[PDB]
Amino acid sequence: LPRNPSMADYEARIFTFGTWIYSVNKEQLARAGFYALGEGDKVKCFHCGGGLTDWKPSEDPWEQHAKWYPGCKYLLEQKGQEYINNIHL
Amino acid sequence: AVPIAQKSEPHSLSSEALMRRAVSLVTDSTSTDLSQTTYALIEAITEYTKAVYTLTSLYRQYTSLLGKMNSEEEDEVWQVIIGARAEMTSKHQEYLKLETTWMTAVGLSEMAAEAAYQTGADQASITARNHIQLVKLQVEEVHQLSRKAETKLAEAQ
Repeated sequence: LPRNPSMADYEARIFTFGTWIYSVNKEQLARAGFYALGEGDKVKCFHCGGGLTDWKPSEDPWEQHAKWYPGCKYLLEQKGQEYINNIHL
Repeated sequence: AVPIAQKSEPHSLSSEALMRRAVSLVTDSTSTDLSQTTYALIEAITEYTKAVYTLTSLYRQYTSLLGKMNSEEEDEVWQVIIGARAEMTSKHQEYLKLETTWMTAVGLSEMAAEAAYQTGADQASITARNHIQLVKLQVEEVHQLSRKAETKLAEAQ
């Protein structure tokens, strides 16, 4: 079960990046389950509650969710286990 | 046939006693936390919603004044939208925090209800089960009203 069911929707999550000043793409972040925390480039997954900061210019949000929070069930539901596993190699 | 009238074993496993009291203390503790957290969450969603439709009205007005305003005015209207945006964000943040907490309280209440059920305490089971039921109903409804407001803000953007 997600830690924040209210952010289970993509539109709900993307609405939080209305004023985003970073190069990391907000649609991709929202697609990877993240919503902005409203401070810096800090984002958090609506499901696993995992938070990420200090993004890099060209970074893959899904790659980072699998990297840091491999246990997120939203992540495997969307990317599958082989994807997460490949990231851990 | 008729049932066999009996009774002799005390049914005294220490585990049995511990389990029954545990079920009772926990069903009460979760009852308390569920009511308390559901109230706080609904209140935060209501306050967040206010911050949303306030910004929605600010936008509807600024839109209405498009052209009618001049340099300094358009700037002053915008500073107000900036401060309003920031308020809504802070209220949203607080609401998400409490939504997670309520999720835990609900989970913990369901655990207790299931335990009371397992141990045969149907009364405590049903009460908690009916309580969780109501609290879920009300929180979904307030969230839906909250979505309505969010959609209007978006439409006004």
